[PDB]
Amino acid sequence: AGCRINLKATNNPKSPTHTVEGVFEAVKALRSVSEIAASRGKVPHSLIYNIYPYLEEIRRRK
Amino acid sequence: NEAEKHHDLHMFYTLAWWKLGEGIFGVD
Amino acid sequence: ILKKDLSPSRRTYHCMIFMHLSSGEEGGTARALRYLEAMERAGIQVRPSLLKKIVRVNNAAGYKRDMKRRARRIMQAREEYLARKEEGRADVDAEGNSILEPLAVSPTSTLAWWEKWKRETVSKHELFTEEGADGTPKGETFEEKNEALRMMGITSSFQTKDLVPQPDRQKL
Amino acid sequence: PQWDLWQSRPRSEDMDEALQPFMDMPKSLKDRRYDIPWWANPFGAWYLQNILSLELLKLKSKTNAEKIATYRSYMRSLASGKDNTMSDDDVIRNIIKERWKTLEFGDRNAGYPCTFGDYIQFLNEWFKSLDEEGMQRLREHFDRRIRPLLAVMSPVDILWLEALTQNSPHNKEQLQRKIAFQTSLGTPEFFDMSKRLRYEINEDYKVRDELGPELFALWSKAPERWPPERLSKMYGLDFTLVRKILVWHHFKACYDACVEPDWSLPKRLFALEWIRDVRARKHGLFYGKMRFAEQKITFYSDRFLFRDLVNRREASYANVWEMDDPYRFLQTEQDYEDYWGDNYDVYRRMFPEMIGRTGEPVQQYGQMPIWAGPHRQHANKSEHNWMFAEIGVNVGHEALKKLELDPTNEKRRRFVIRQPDGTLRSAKMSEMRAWYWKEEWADFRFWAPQMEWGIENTPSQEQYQEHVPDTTDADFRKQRRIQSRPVKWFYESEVRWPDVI
Amino acid sequence: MHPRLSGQGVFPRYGGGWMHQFGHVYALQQELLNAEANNWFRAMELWHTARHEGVAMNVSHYTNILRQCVPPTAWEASLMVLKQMRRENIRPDVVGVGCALAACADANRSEEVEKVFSCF
Amino acid sequence: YARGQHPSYDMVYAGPMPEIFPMRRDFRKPTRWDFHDIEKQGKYRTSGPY
Amino acid sequence: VAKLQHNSAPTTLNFYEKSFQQLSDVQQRQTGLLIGAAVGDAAARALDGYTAEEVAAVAAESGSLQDEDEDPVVFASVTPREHKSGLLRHHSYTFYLFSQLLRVMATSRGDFPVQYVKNEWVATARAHPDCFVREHASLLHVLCITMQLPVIYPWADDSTLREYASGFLEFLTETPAEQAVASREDVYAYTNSVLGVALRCLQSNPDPYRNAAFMAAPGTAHVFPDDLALYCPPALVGSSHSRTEELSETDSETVPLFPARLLESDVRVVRECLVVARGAASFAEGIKAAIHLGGPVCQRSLIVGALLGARMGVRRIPISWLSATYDHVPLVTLALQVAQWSWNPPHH
Repeated sequence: AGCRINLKATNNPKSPTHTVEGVFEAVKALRSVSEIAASRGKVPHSLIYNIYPYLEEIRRRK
Repeated sequence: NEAEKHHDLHMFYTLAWWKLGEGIFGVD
Repeated sequence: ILKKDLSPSRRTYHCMIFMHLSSGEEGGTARALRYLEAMERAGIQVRPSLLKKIVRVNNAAGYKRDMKRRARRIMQAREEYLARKEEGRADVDAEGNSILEPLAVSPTSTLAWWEKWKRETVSKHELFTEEGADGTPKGETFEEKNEALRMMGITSSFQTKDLVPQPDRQKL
Repeated sequence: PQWDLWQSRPRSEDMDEALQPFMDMPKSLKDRRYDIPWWANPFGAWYLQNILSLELLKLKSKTNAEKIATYRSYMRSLASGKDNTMSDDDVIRNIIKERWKTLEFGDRNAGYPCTFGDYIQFLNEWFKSLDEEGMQRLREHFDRRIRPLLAVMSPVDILWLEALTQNSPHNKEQLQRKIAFQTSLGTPEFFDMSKRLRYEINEDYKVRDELGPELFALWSKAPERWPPERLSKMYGLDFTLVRKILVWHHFKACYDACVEPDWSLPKRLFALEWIRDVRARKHGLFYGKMRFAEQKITFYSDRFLFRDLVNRREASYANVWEMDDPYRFLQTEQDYEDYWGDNYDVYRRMFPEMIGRTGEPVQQYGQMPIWAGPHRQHANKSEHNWMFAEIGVNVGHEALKKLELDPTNEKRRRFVIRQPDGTLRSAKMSEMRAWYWKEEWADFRFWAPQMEWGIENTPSQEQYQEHVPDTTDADFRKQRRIQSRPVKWFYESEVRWPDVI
Repeated sequence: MHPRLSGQGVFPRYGGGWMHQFGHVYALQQELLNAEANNWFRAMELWHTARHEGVAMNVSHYTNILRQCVPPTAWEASLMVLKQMRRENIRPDVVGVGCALAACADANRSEEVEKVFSCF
Repeated sequence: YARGQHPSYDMVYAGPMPEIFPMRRDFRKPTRWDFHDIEKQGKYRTSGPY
Repeated sequence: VAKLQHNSAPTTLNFYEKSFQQLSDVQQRQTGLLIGAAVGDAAARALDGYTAEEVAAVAAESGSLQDEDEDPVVFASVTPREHKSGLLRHHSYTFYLFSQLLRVMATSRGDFPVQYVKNEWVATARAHPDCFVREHASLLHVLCITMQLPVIYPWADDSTLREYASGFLEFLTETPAEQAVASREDVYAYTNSVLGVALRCLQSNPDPYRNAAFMAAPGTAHVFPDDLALYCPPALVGSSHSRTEELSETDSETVPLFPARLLESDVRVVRECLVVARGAASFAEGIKAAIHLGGPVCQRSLIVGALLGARMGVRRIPISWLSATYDHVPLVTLALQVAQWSWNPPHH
């Protein structure tokens, strides 16, 4: 993972509680690939892997 | 640099292993 | 396919492809790709699991392919050996100067024993006349291995497969 | 003459000590020591009297029955009539076991056979009398037997064993007085794990020193019939472990026969591993491993790449060895030794793919005539090889290295080498490839003659003739043919043989 | 008096694309698989050459050899080919076994026809 | 022939191993017999398998 | 393995000693045909024209062997009875034409018409008039010239090789005047049969002599060994009719002069060469046996050594003999060029 924190907009940038709260909120707002695939109706493995049969998964079922 | 001569391995033979191993020194 | 007019299942296609891939004969992967393209043009689903298993099975059957390829040259060498059978100064150099020679090794040394065993045992071409049933050299089975060791003058202590220590069972 | 354990060979005096206390023993007491036979020490005398004599009894002699009668009578007294049916060898083994167990260390003349200091001296001199093979066998015995006990026993147990060994009454009383020392002793239920640990260690050692000779014999007799892969498959062993065992057996045979080991064997059994792993390492620098040789597109991305890879894998060896087809260009033992010894690295880095050779044949050119005559014949000789390579608009393309170095190319890149004697020769394959950007990869699997043909692979003349090569349409081919063919006919102006009568 | 096809363009990509070290192998494969050949003696000689050279021969080469052997009614050559195929464990194609059967039958070798039919 | 780069995919890297530590940045060695110094000089992005 | 460096032993015994390893098996056989032909010709040049008893006398006279020198018959130091000027001192006129054809082939880089070498051959004939009449339109001469034609494409069948070599043989047997040389068809047929032998040697066929006897030209049973003559096809009724037409001339007073050596004698010599090559287990012993037979030892060796080279590659040719060959460097360079370009000709 890679994390970038910017607390310039805050009144007190030197706030460890602000830092930890921002990191935890960013983690909370994260969806897993399994959840994303379940919401879309797709196979989770056919979203991050470069296999040519996966090309059929991004078309419309006809 | 100095080669490890492993002389501490020989110190284990100075413990009378026949008391517990019942003559492990010989062929078995 | 032709007589009863049935559509083979994807499991049947997978079985045929895996059979041809596992078979070490020449053209096996060509026939496997023929089956795969038959699936593609007939609409049968092609799966990444199928592709991964195709790659893995081909890599595994590479061993059998290599064994058959070596068996061909083994048979050729045996024929050449039979044809040949049918047909039938240590310390001085070219100029004449005396040259150094290494001292004789200990006759009781295991290296000397190995050298004498290699020089005096039967040649590798007379261990087996007929080769294996399926394109592969004999000597993989324990019976053939024991026969070969006996012909070479060695009594195998591991007569059976179970008599091998099998270190993969170790838990500690 | 003949030196063995019974008659100890004379060793040098300046030899270092084996045990630690003898290293700190003062020099005066070292000089006080005598030169005596091994059995002159009381512990050696005890061993010879008790254990070695019973070991010798199994040999054919005349007093064997005389001693066996007494030992059998003692065994019958011990265990009524049950032990009458026990074999004589079993009786001897039981007596040896009992005498080993009943051994005690104390005052020499108070009943105890020998003292702890005498035992330490005997151990030190016995370790000194060992050669490299003796020390190796000692370490093997240690690993087989003592190491599991050490791994399963607590330091408190070790200290208790040390107290038992010294057999000091006051020290034993002091150690037994402590309550924590009493409670910290190990349990037999936990000590039973040492049996399984020792079994596993002995199983690995038995694998090594019993299946090494068999695998070595099979692979030395018929390496093509019994490759390491086949041996591992049939014996259930690890594929890497089989090769490791073979290498270890050969190297140990060379070392204990006092012969320079065949350094080519590890290369011949780990050719792929030798190229992949063996590297020169600088001091203080941490290194890494390249997961992939280059940045390429994976074969799963396209259906045609997948087919190409599976076909190439079919045509490729799973494990290439010394006797396989790609190594058939080493006709004689000189070629064999040259390829597999001290130059395998360069011989394998010369060309990535495995071909039926290592380079290209070198042919020498002809010198242009010099009208200056013998006034200038010397000028083309020097002290160095003058190497020239063509450059230009059509030459120097990295992406076209194969086609530019193809000898069957009419526009092949031109290399010349003037030797220090004036000879003009061509360049070797490595010399030609030195002018391009380096390629540092190798292929140990693909072998071209094993490619599929007929099924799914049939080059056609129709595809090549679709370009419609017509001599009447394009005449550059005729021009090149005219350039190549000789021109000496022009000075004669139908060719006919001379007529002489 | 030349190889049927030149190096550039015709050979498959996965095989390296005209590895010039194996031009003789390419020419030998073309000679083995040419469909205009009708000399069974040439077919057998080319098979021996390919076996010496280490060229991997699949069922197509044996079928071509049997097809060449059929017109001269070389039943013995067809039987030798079948024996070699069974020795090396290469399954004969239906066309190949038909060629062997026809070559044996045109020579009135009914016993050999029966044997081959019983085998396949 | 217009697919991918090379059909091998079984390449065994035979070159020097990368120096993880102390991870030098620039290697501008003045050479004497290097004919690719023009290509070697210059900033280049280091992104590969490694 | 290795020996202590002393007396400054040279690393390589010849320029191409380690270069011959850089060829495939078929390329090695291709180069071996030409190189063995050259080595045999150069080794038999010393005793050119000598008889069998003269060769035996030379061998008996040089009976002081020091256990390392070569056979006295091979590369003999006898005084020359010919004293040629610049090139035939080390080789023969037949090998001169052979070398010219080899150079033309190397510069052609594949198959080529005979017109590329017609002018060179006639220039050599004019330069050496005595040799031309001595060894023109003879079976041995034309065979030694055309032995190198199958090197162009070793996988070629008999029909293609014979069709390609017909153009060369026509000019080789073409008399300048209307002398009406007879048995041109016989010479063509015998040359084709021996070229089939050489082609099968290049292809490493099992028993190349037997299979070439099987597939030989009809009417050529007298050139193969008697144990293999049964497999040769019988004489053609067309050949018999041609013989009858030739006999119908009824002109005994007319005798051809260009074929100095009789066709039957040439067939006998070629038969002896074939039996020596078939029964030779090594190149050195084969060359020795070829030269011990006397007569045209140059052509005998040019055939036997070429067959041995085609059978067992370049590396079996003694490197000492190769270095002793006078023009070994250009011959080997041309052979390497031919072997490289035979597998991919620029024109097709």
